Amino acid sequence: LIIKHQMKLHLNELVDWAWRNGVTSEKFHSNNGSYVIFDHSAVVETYIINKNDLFNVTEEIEITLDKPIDYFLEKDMYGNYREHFGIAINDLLFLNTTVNIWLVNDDNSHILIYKDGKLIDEYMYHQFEYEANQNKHIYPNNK
Amino acid sequence: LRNGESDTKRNTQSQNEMNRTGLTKQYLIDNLQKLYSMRDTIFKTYDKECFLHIW
Repeated sequence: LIIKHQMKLHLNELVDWAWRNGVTSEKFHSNNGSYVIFDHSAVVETYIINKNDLFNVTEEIEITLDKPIDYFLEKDMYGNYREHFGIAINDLLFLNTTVNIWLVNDDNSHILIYKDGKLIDEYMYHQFEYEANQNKHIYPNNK
Repeated sequence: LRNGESDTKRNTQSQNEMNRTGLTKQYLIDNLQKLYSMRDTIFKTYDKECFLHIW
């Protein structure tokens, strides 16, 4: 399961993120036309990067019951909502009554990952339709 | 190692209604003296305007 999240980071946050999740050679742009360049994981060039400049960066997070999650939110069957930090989904003591689990994305956004005993990719989300076969009936025509 | 969790929801709705009435009567002699000529005052206005005044 791969979750893609787009975020907006200032220069300091962008540098920290890029060095934390290794980037070899690529250029990041900002709103005001300012850009920064990483080449072999080194900040070669910056072009007039004022403060309050937001660099938009997409981030890929692998979600798995064994792998711990930074910050997620769980909802039981009755209605109680709770939040957990740094705990794998399988680690929860009470998964019997856990109905939903979202991932809090540091932007206060919410991404569903766990729905009714399964990861969101495994769940199939059945639609609705009345049960019936083909009509296969000849009708009179009005012409 | 023992864990736990709790949850409660108590919701109360109330209604009140009070209807209080009273009636106080005070008796004073000063009111009886002012009572005397309330009826007679009606016909002093009738006599002044509507009727003749010379024998």
